[PDB]
Amino acid sequence: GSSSRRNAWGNLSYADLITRAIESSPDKRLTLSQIYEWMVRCVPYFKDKGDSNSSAGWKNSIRHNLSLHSRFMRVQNEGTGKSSWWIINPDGGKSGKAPRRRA
Repeated sequence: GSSSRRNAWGNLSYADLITRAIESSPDKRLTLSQIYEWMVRCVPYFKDKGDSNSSAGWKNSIRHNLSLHSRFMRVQNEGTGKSSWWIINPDGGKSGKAPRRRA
């Protein structure tokens, strides 16, 4: 039957795993590369996928999960680089591309 309770370590979904890494980060915004490593640090799933091609594999799927609802939001660099950071949307938090000060 359906799993009402799940192991919050191994039975995590892809979105959860991204979150796991992102929450274990400094500013909650990380590139997919740094999410990947931050994940491998604590994740059970991407340990295996860390060694295998499933890294540059399930990472492709992970981005689809970053398109779920509005559960995640994507942040760009303020200028110190031209790369994107990725976060789970808590409210806005990092204010990435969010016009707070319109004046």
